[PDB]
Amino acid sequence: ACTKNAIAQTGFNKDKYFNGDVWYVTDYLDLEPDDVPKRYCAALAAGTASGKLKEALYHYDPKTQDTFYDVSELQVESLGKYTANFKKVDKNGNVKVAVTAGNYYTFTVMYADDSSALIHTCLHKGNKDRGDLYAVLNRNKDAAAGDKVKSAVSAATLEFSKFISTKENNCAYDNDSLKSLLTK
Ligand code: HEM
Repeated sequence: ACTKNAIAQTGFNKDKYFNGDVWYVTDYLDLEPDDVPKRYCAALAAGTASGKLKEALYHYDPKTQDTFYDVSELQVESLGKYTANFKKVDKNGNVKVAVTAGNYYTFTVMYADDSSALIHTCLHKGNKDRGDLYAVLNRNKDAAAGDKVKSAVSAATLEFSKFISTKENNCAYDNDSLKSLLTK
């Protein structure tokens, strides 16, 4: 189960974060052992569509090739802290698994600037016991983590040396699909 109440960035700028552009995961930290594969790739687009906060997600396992997309409408708990009911879609936005109660993730933006972010997410899905996940994001694919986000990791009392890099996986990203999905 998840164990952390992540604190959102003071003065979080929602319009900048939810601007329709893509964020690449560059490094991640799962608190539960073996909760996720050690080699993985992920990215998301966050934006507004007709006034609603939306995210589109992309997951890619660079070994098994397992690939999936999700779209969510986000509901506000407080500034920088959201609850998202996800639907699994193909890259075109065609629904493969409908939204269902109990299938949701929370999402807290702990730090963000115009090129980087630190987030926490707690995934709830079916009958699987899942733990907290932290992710360092960048606007640029595979960018090395800068001093601002690394300092934020420290300030959150986390050790960046424990984060797993995604940058050395042979991963490709369909940023056009992610952007398009925001409306789906
Ligand atoms: C590199 C970082 C990440 C890794 C390694 C990772 C890993 C995984 C894995 C292995 C699954 C499939 C679990 C299963 O169904 O058995 C999964 C599902 C999921 N993850 Fe992630 N994830 C990452 C980042 C994220 C982020 C940043 C978010 C939210 C913004 C997120 C949200 C979700 C959601 C909503 C599902 C279920 C989707 C569905 O079943 O339709 N993940 N993740």
